[PDB]
This record gives sequence, C-alpha cells and structure tokens, in this order.
Amino acid sequence: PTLWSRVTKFGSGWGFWVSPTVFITTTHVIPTSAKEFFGEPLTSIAIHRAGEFTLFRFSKKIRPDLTGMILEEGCPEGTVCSVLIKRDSGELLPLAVRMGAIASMRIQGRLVHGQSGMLLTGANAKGMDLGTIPGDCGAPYVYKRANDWVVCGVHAAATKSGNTVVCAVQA
Amino acid sequence: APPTLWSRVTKFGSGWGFWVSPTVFITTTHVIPTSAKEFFGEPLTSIAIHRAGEFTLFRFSKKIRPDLTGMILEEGCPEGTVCSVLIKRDSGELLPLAVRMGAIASMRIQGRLVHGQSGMLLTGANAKGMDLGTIPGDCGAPYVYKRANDWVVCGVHAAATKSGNTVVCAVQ
Ligand SMILES: Nc1nnc(-c2ccc(O)cc2)s1
Ligand SMILES: Nc1nnc(-c2ccc(O)cc2)s1
Repeated sequence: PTLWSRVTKFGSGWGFWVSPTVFITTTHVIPTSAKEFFGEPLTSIAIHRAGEFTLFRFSKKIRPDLTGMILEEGCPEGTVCSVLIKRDSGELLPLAVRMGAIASMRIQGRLVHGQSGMLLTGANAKGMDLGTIPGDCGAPYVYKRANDWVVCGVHAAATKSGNTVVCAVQA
Repeated sequence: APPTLWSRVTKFGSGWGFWVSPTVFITTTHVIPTSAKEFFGEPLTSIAIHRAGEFTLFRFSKKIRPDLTGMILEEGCPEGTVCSVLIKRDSGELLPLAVRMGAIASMRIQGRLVHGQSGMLLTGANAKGMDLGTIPGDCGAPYVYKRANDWVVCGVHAAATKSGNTVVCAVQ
C-alpha cells in the first residue's frame, strides 16, 4: 500500500488517482485527440477544468485497489510539501517544497496561476536528481497532517534553475 | 543518478553493498551474515577485511566485477554537500533520496549506539515511513554526489531516526 502506486504516466507527463474513480493532472499534458482513457469511453467521463488544474471522474472503478484521499485547494503558507516525481528511467524522486502564496507568475515567458513554492535542495538543481525537468508536469503535491496524507495540487511549471515551482490547485 | 552507479548496488545479507572497483566491495557492518565463510565463490582466507565501526571494506584477490572501473571513495564529504542515497525498492524501483550532509556525530537510535557523518533528508517535512524515508532493509546503500566532471562515493547507510529527517552515513 503506497502513494507511489497512484502516480501514472499520462499524455506528455503524469497524473494521480485520488480514489478508484478520481484522477487529477495538469491541463497542458492531456492528449488533444482521444476517444477513451484507461479503456473507458470519453462519453462516460466527467471533466472539470480550472486553468492548469484538471479533474476526471469515471463511471466505474478503474483502481478499486485504492481508498479515497483528502483533496484540498493548496495548503497554508510555510507547509513543506513533497512533489512525487516519477521518471521514465525507473527513478522515484520525492522533493521537499516550502509553499508560499497563490499568484499569477511569469515562468520562462508564460503566465501560470497556482501556489508558488521553493525546493529545499536550493542553489541550482545541479543534477537531474535535485530538481524538476519539463517531462515531470502533473506529478502531485502531498504532505502528512495528523494521520492523513493530503493532496493539494499538481506540478504546472518551474523556472530555468528548476527551484521556483508552481502547483496548480482546484477552484 | 547514472545506470553505472545503480549497477554497483548489490543485495547483501539483510541490506546492500556497493562495488567501488572490480575487487573492492563496501557495506554496513551489521548487515553482514555473521556465519558466512564464503563470499562471491571466494573463501574468507582469500579476502582482506577492513572494519571501522559500522563501515566494512572487502578486498578480493581476483576481479569479481570485471565489467566495472574503479571510482573515488572518500572519507565522508564537506559540510553542506547534497548527496543522493541509492535505495532499491520493490520491483525495479529506484529511490535516490536527497540528503544535506552535516557534522561527524555520535547518537543513540532505537537504543543502539551509532557513529558517522549525520545528514538531513530533503524529501518532506518529516520522512517517517517508506514513501519519503528509509526503512531497516535500506542499510548498506551508498551516499554519492556529483562534482564538476565526475561522481564520488563517500559512505554507506547505517541508521535513521524513528520519526525525523536525520540519517547517518558510516565512513572509512
Ligand atoms: N469535483 C470533485 N472535487 N473533489 C472530489 C473528490 C475529492 C476527494 C476524493 O477522495 C474523491 C473526490 S470530486
Ligand atoms: N582501502 C582502500 N581505500 N580505497 C580504496 C579504493 C578506492 C577506489 C578504488 O577504485 C579502489 C579502491 S582501497
């Protein structure tokens, strides 16, 4: 029983199973041509979009091995989240992120709205194993609170150092 | 981390060891099977053993891993160096956990006395549990870091606190 089981390759990045029926990802990684996802006809899937945040709800249990998790709109300022990065190499890369305010930020030429954060590995990501790269978009932001894991958003963007990041959030 | 470093990480006793060269193998002293009289088809008598607390080095009289080149082993690393701990987990999953290295320290952990180079994991607020942190079976996994032009190995996983971010690297 692991959080990592819920991180799934999806379009040009990743997504996360909140429940047996609920899948979250970053809008810009979703395929733009499709009749079905995970074997289910697109005609039977509810899609809820808010900027760079997308939620899918399926009409049957795709992952009945899972329990439903808490999903919240971002987290308090100063929370140290973990971004759960999967790589095509086979690497699992949980990185600490100190979270700040919600904002519209300029990132490599584009405007991105979500919760800002800064990696604790700091300086420059120097090595692919201490920061994010473009293929990582849709990875989840999580933290432990009392006994429960909380998911509060998905990886939307990062500056050239790979050290300022944006977490797209619900609503 | 490069495939040539993960190929050196070998399942061993109750954890792992690390091939520094074709003839040199390092591990954490407490993962060694205390009854073992033979390793990789060689008798104990044909092997040189160097032991300093939780650090153990094996030197063989012939090439066990001829596919490898010798790499640099140092005695810990400068304070503030960021290392990866190269942890293998269930079914080809590779978990290179980020750690900021601190001072040489002596601690009591789970009642046991441990000595080596302390570090603070950079994976979450606290690393309690297997998704963000280390578990007993991780002991012996190597601490590596990249410099300008190459990679260095600077010790082996010896211990971690109950419910915190603190780990200890046994050093030469
Ligand atoms: N549109 C929706 N917003 N939240 C939903 C949710 C959250 C947590 C769960 O475990 C399952 C569903 S549905
Ligand atoms: N006693 C020893 N300390 N270091 C050794 C070493 C280092 C790098 C190598 O490639 C091979 C051996 S032997």
